[PDB]
Amino acid sequence: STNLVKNKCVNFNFNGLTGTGVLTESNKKFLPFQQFGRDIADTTDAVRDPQTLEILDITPCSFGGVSVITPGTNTSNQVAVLYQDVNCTEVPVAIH
Amino acid sequence: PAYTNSFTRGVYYPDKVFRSSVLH
Amino acid sequence: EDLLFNKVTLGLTVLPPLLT
Amino acid sequence: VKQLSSNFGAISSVLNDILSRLDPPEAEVQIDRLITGRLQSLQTYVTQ
Ligand SMILES: *[C@@H]1O[C@H](CO)[C@@H](O)[C@H](O)[C@H]1NC(C)=O
Ligand SMILES: *[C@@H]1O[C@H](CO)[C@@H](O)[C@H](O)[C@H]1NC(C)=O
Repeated sequence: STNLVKNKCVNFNFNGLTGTGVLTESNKKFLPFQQFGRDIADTTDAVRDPQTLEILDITPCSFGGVSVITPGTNTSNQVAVLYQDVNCTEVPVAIH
Repeated sequence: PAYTNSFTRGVYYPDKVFRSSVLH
Repeated sequence: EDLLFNKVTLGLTVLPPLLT
Repeated sequence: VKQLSSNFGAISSVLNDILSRLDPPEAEVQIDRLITGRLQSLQTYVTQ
């Protein structure tokens, strides 16, 4: 299957992995016989594709909590919405 | 039979996993 | 304060403090 | 997080194996026990 990197979060299976992360270009030094790397807590952060020495980072898809600002019911009925802790170029692609 | 002591030779990469600047 | 600030070296989220 | 990785009594730790790679009903039983364990871990963290 063709490889789409950084286009969007995409669940995947390179060789025997759960995946479910967005992919990005990495520059970490990496030994030849090695296959993938776990940063901390045995969580896999970087993997290497068989088609090249190209290594790929893995980042979880963004999530957060939505909060509502309000000046009180009796005064007015406007509100404001704050999507916490997230770069917001994906706000229209929020399911909840 | 001319016994000898192996000081610090006999270690090998247990897995093809990449780990950087950590103690495991 | 500068010296004190350098000496101290350090589904989950971390909220930011309200006063910088 | 370490507690997340452990299996708490089951054939496997990760959910998807128990789900797809066994029949639905007794997979549900294994799921039930694994859920009880993870809930206990969250309990102790909050109380501390
Ligand atoms: C609306 O409610 C706030 C407190 O809930 C109160 O201080 C204010 O006086 C109210 N507005 C009016 C017009 O009474
Ligand atoms: C957020 O995403 C946009 C995508 O166009 C990117 O340009 C920007 O650098 C990202 N981060 C910031 C600083 O907003």
